[PDB]
Amino acid sequence: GPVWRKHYITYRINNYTPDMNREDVDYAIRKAFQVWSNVTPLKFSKINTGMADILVVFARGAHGDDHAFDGKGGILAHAFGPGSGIGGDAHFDEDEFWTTHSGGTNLFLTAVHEIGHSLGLGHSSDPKAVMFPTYKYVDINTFRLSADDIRGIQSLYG
Ligand SMILES: [Ca+2]
Ligand SMILES: [Ca+2]
Ligand SMILES: [Ca+2]
Ligand SMILES: [Zn+2]
Ligand SMILES: [Zn+2]
Repeated sequence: GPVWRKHYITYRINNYTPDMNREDVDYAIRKAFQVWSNVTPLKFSKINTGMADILVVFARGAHGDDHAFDGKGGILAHAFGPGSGIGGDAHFDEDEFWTTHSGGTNLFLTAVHEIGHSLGLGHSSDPKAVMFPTYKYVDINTFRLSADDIRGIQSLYG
């Protein structure tokens, strides 16, 4: 599968969910990128204008790709693997209620998973792994990447 062939990667937050404080969206997304830069040679920088590698979008229903959202529940988000244009982009379903905590759907935890896809990871069959296909809340303040996820990403980078 495709991988980024460079170490400096940019992201841009296209728009913000009204579910959360602006600064909390920024922080959740920043921390999610950090999870992966911790275990690879990758560096992530937020840009406010122009073409980023990874565009972060909040949208509902049909939103201009082959991955229409399905209302509250079900599919929470999706992302494209490394590549030009839409490649790398991560989309979050606005019909979910995004939060900083255990209520609603945790943005940070969801973003860690989707960014995994943005970097070229597939799914894991291990329920402990963040790349498990289905969402589950774990304490965000003590979150640690599982051994399986580390193995997965280190097969692609570093
Ligand atoms: Ca949904
Ligand atoms: Ca892109
Ligand atoms: Ca929402
Ligand atoms: Zn989409
Ligand atoms: Zn997934």
